[PDB]
Amino acid sequence: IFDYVIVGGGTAGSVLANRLSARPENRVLLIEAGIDTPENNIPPEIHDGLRPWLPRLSGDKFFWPNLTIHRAAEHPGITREPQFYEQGRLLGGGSSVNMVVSNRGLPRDYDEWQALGADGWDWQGVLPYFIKTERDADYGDDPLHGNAGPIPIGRVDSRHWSDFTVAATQALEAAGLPNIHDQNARFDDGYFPPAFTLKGEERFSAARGYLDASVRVRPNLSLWTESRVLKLLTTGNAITGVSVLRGRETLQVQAREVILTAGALQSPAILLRTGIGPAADLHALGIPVLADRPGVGRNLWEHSSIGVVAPLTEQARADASSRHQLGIRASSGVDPATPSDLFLHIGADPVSGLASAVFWVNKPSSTGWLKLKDADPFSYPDVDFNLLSDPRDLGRLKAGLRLITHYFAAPSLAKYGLALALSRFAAPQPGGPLLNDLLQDEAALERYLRTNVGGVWHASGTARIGRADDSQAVVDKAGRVYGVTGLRVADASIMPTVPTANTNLPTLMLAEKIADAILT
Ligand SMILES: Cc1cc2nc3c(=O)[nH]c(=O)nc-3n(C[C@H](O)[C@H](O)[C@H](O)COP(=O)(O)OP(=O)(O)OC[C@H]3O[C@@H](n4cnc5c(N)ncnc54)[C@H](O)[C@@H]3O)c2cc1C
Repeated sequence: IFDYVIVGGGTAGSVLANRLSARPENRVLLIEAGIDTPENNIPPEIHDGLRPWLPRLSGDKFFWPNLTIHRAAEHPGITREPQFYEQGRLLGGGSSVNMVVSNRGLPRDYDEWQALGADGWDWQGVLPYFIKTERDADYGDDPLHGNAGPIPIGRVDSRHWSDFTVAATQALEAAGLPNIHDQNARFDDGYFPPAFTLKGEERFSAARGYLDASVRVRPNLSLWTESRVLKLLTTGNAITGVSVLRGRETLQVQAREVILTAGALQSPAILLRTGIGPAADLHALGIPVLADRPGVGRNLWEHSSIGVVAPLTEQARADASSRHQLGIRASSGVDPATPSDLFLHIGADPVSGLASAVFWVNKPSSTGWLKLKDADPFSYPDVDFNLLSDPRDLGRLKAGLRLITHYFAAPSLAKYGLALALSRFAAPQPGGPLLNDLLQDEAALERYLRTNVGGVWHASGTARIGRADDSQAVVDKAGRVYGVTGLRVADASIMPTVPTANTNLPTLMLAEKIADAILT
């Protein structure tokens, strides 16, 4: 009988398995559905940190196969297609297959968490957990940084920037933007070398960080790889264990405490199947109701993304002569409440022959939801990110595009004479209209955006921390699921809102914090 069964050996699951098992009396099982990634035998596609997009070139190999989602809000005169949503399926989860960038967001993100009912999750309260996770190679001795944590964070030196990146930076300075240097302790608009997590040229997932060999030899830690949890075992309103599929064999495992860390799309599907969710939905699926919690699978957040590409002209290609070089935090101007609501990257890829300015709404207004299609443990949920449902997000994307127009008009970048066209975010390519033309035609620009808006794999919020009297809350400040015993959620599902950040570093932090709450 395990004290803790942790379901999902991803970003959050890895931290929890490590921190909980640090006390020897704690018998802890970490169950991960995908392949193990032993530090001495990491798949070479995974292991290459300089080319972190490589896993997404192995098709399904490292993801949840055929996990499809709806992206944009349904809207008259557009037929939406389902879209494959990458989610890691292996030890380290998203941290094993992501683009290696590691940023925290803005104080205001977390102060809003507390304001929305997550007591002690304000900036003051999360910051120790950001410090504890990291070893910042550049600023680690400075006050808002850690120097001892398991996860390294570093940035390229600005002096190593390509002539192309420099030119972009001169363009941004011309618009009045500073180099803020450290996006993780400086929180106003400007540009910077992005903080990323690598070890030399190698990926450094949370499995490398939290589940190294010494941790693995702990007699009180069990690690089940290629093992899929199918159902939560209950008695009364108490979670009591898990049924797990290994080979063809299903096992029951008893547990004092189940902690779900199965990712923001699969953690709430597991709750819903257990009978924890909106009652009428569950009734509709013949699922007996443990707890009527209507926030389970609501409040699904993401960042809403788009691309601009241009063929590289000779000057630009010469100047563009792998690591994350440049990031831009900017304000759309669409809502006073949401400075720094846009993130942008400007760079060039001589390989595809494209210069790119890709960007997303980092502080969005739109949210969607996910539900079960049926009771089958094998089904994915029905997911609808509902992007651009709130018109402010459409406003933000248009603002971003104008900013790009403005920056590329600056002498430093206009000299290249790039003809910029719209593109999908995730695999940027030709085929979209010219930027200058679309910005001249508003309805056509609205239709394009609604049609081609993407995500940035920052799914979150589906089992939100909320106040103990909030009918729409799912978990309390320590991740305990309201209405049942024996169950916690401790992944990106619990974020009351997505931060102004890529979600990995915030997921590490929240797992450290939740581990602390448990150990305290
Ligand atoms: C392609 C991609 C690129 C990204 N780029 C970045 C980036 O550059 N920077 C950044 O900060 N964030 C980025 N993200 C997001 C970030 O990596 C995720 O938000 C983060 O990994 C979420 O962590 P988690 O623990 O919630 O989920 P995950 O790390 O996804 O972990 C969930 C784990 O649960 C396992 N699991 C699921 N269901 C079951 C089950 N029934 N049984 C057993 N195991 C199960 C999965 O196999 C997985 O290992 C990216 C994500 C993707 C997909």
